[PDB]
Amino acid sequence: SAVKAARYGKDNVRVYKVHKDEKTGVQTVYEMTVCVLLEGEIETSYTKADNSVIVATDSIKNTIYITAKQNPVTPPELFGSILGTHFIEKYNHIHAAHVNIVCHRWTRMDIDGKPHPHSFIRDSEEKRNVQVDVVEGKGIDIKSSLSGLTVLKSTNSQFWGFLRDEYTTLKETWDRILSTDVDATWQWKNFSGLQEVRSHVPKFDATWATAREVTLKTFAEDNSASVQATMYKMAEQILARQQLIETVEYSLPNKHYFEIDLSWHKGLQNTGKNAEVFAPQSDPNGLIKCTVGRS
Amino acid sequence: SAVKAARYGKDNVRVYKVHKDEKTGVQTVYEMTVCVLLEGEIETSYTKADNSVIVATDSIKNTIYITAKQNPVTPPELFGSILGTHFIEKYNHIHAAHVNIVCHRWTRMDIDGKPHPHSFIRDSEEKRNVQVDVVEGKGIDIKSSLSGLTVLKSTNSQFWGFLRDEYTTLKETWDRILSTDVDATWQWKNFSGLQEVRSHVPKFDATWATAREVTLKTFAEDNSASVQATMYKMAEQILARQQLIETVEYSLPNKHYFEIDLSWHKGLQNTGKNAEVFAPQSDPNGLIKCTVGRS
Amino acid sequence: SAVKAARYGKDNVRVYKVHKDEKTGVQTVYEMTVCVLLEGEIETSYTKADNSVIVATDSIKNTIYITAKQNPVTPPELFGSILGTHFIEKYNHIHAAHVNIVCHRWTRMDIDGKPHPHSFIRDSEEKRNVQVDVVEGKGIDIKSSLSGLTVLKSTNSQFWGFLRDEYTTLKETWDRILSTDVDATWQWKNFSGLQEVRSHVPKFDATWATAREVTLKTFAEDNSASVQATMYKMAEQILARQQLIETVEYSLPNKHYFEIDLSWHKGLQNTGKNAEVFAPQSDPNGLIKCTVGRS
Amino acid sequence: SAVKAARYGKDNVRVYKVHKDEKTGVQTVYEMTVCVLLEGEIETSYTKADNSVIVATDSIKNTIYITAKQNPVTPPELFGSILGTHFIEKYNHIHAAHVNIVCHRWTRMDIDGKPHPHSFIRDSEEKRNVQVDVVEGKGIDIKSSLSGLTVLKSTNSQFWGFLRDEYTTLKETWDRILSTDVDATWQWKNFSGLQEVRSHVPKFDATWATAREVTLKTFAEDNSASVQATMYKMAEQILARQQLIETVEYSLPNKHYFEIDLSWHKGLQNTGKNAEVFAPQSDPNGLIKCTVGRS
Ligand code: NA
Ligand code: NA
Ligand code: NA
Ligand code: NA
Repeated sequence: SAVKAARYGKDNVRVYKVHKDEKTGVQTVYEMTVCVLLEGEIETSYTKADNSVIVATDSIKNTIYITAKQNPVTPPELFGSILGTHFIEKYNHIHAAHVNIVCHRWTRMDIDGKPHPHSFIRDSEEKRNVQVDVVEGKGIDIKSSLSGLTVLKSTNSQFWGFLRDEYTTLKETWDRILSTDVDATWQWKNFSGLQEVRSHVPKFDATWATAREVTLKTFAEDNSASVQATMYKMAEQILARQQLIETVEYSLPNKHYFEIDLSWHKGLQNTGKNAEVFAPQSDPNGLIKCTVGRS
Repeated sequence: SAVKAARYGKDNVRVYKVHKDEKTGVQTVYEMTVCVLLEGEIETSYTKADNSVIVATDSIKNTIYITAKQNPVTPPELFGSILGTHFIEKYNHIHAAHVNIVCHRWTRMDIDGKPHPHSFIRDSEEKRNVQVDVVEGKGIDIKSSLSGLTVLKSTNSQFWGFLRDEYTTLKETWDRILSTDVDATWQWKNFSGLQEVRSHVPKFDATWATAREVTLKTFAEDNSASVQATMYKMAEQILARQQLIETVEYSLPNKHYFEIDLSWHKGLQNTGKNAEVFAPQSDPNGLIKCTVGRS
Repeated sequence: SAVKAARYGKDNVRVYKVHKDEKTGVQTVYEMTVCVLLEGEIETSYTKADNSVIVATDSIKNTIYITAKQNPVTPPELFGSILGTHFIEKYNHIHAAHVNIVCHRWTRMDIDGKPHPHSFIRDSEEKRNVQVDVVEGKGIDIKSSLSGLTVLKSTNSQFWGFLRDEYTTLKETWDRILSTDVDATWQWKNFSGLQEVRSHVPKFDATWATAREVTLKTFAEDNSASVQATMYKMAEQILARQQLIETVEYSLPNKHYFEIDLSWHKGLQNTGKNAEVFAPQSDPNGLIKCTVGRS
Repeated sequence: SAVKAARYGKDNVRVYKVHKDEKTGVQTVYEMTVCVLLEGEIETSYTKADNSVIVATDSIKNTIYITAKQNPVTPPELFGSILGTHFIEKYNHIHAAHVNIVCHRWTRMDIDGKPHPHSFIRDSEEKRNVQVDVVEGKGIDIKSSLSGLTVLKSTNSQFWGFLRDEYTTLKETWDRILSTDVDATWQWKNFSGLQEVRSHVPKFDATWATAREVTLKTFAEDNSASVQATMYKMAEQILARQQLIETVEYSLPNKHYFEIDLSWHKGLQNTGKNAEVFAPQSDPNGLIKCTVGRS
């Protein structure tokens, strides 16, 4: 046998960082979960019990905290690039570092209509994520995303005109509920290294904001012909607004809300135009994906 | 042997309801998860395979949907009282109905600074709950709560002066992070039946709002001596602002954020006043509870 | 306002212990999650920021580990009684200790038909639990349980003869799938203190084994008239076999498996006696409970 | 813009199937969760609201149940190949089907030492999985796996000799706990179509059994130099025992169990050779991966 691929490191590293403005008293907090996986000339740790090539995963953990102490942790695209670059430069035999960061929300509280200097609320489990691949000789590849954005519209979704054959029982509809959990990813042009990532730092938060804005507005305003058609509209606009993005990926479940026929009970009318009470379905769910790039 | 207690019913009943304003086009959605458990003269279903006393749990499910079709589902205190009252009045041998409702957030979206008529976002997993116990001959007992409200303050928490003996290693501190997931419950005076619950309908949403407001403001503004002292302040104010509440209960985890000593690395200073990077601890956690009532 | 009830402590304390037999080389492992909550003359920590009455929850944590170091952690009824007794005896102002223990499975591996001296597998998420309430002047109250025991029978469950009215749509059946997750609790006679708990130590593992055995055999062999009737049979036998148990509680979900009518497709017959493919339902679910005691 | 990739279908489809032996009364049950995602000439559903190219995901659901009714659901490699082949043959414009199946355990109960004909227990959350990619013109690519296999050894794990620099604090050890959740995948040689998959049907269950056996025995018997070295041993043996496998992948977390220094308390000795009580760490965790193929 032979090792064909190998990577190893530390997962689920929870990190908090606070910034304290000494002049204003305003504090700002950041919280993330980090994974770093290394690749390189490490195959002998697998085949020959040669631990000399292993940067201990506990040391990877230490390095995450030390890097957060010495560097900004925002935007996460930059933090991840700094972290990944560290491993490939520090260790001659480590040739790639794969950095995944999940950013958790801590939104400043408004108390009596005024922003509080040190109190925060988690307004949802929506995450902002990055996957940063730092590869010696091949620059830095960054995928940015939002996930866990849960939305519902109560009308202005339709689904008709689909293929009908002997496997088909679904009725066409011209008015249904549409609910999903948005997973949206934008893939940046390859960067040649940390300097180039730094040169674009303002674009990371601005593109996250654009993606979020475009997602919500397109979902709210498109009288949707299908999940497929709505998500493509989202992706085309994000590409039109940031030319340093090469592709946009969406992965969207269709979380079904079924009508409930109550006509067996006292002739109760609860379908079609009279539909008021629905049964949300936990499973199964449609799953719709696409990757859109530039023509 | 003998049956000492017995209750049965349907759990995890997901329910959605939409209201459509025909004049304005504005739609409003509600989503909940409901459990109804019945008690009564049902012991022979257990001891003698006498299913004649069983209102099938599938029929309990049907009844939840039918009740939601015919009645408002908000505030949940009212919906639960209507539902529970139905079972004890409909069925001579059913003497208590226990109704648990978890309300899920669907907050109207703001698109370009304007509220959207039919699009909603789940801004957090925070829940609004009720437990309604409808007992023949004993009225309706309602416990209202909020849960899953996750908060953090980055300073203005302290913990010193606690008992110190041979089991103690914790250092006193005058400045620490405090983070918790708030579970707060207010217990109403017994209501004599559905009419009395209806007579107080506006107080249910207003008291939920007060509890939420008081929780957030007290957490943000109290320079906390302990979780115990902060939560008692919250409970006293809620009791002062709604005299139809008899008790307030809080259950608060202390989700620890540990300092990380980095001085072993190049003399890095990351403790005490220099503490910037912390390690959030998934477990264990302090757990602090109290029930406060009127003197 | 006034404090009506208060308890506090440390939750989610994960504990592992190993026993090493020096002569045979055989090692045995135990893993649990522990919660200890204390009550007593602690109200001033809530009302007057008097932390002097607080045994720090970090010290409660230390005490759990120290107690596990110095004492057997099996059976958990004993460990919990030792732990709870410690707090009420050590601290004059602490008058009750509430100890919850969840025991995780580590079953010795069989390698080539022979038991391995130090290798273990988690054969399921089934738990063995205890709730031990140590109350000064009132002895030690122990509730023992098993939970997470997931079972299915593919026939020899029936459900007919239930109440039928205008809310009823369920069809009677004489042959259905029955699947549940068993939560079974046995409540011991009050013990006067640790000596009495110690005097009964062999009965704790033996009664857990009986409960488990009786549950599985009754589920497998009863041609069930209803969940209610089957669970009552289980509880009566456990009471008959351990006279130091005062009550037995079961809480059983009915995890439904729905038939799928495929006759719309090429006249496929998949219902009734031809039922082969089913759709397991994640929600809703029946929930059936009872507490059985001695006549 | 342009669609670069697109796939869509139905996820989280829960399926149960029973086989009833008419002669012996013995019933056997199977339960899985299925995802089917289709690719093909479907881009106009995204770009032009052309739903005519969409095989509705509800119809994909129907097709899963119909296929389970008409075909064996075991081994899952075969079921998945039948299912995927159906879509690419039935629909001219569908050119790939991606089938993921998670198989849930239902192990026959032993009641009084004898196998029960229709009663089953879920002995763990360990899963058996397949990923089957049916691609027109390119055959059928199958990845088989086991996941969720949770194990612990209490000694005969070591970790020393690793790189030590200014980021390193971990102490070398010659005796530690090793615990992991095994995710192991074996990748079959490409099959030219369903006939070739059928020709190998006995090898699917036998190779799953070998992988499981080899994993457990290697974990139990290797005095492990590192997770890397132990997992490579597992993968080499599986490749040696099934020549129709091209690669083996392992993904193994190192779930840490930390020693607890109790010497601050009455000189208690709980480290090194005296280590008896440990604190299992929920996070972070090492994560070690490798893909092994043939030299
Ligand atoms: Na390098
Ligand atoms: Na009644
Ligand atoms: Na005491
Ligand atoms: Na095709």
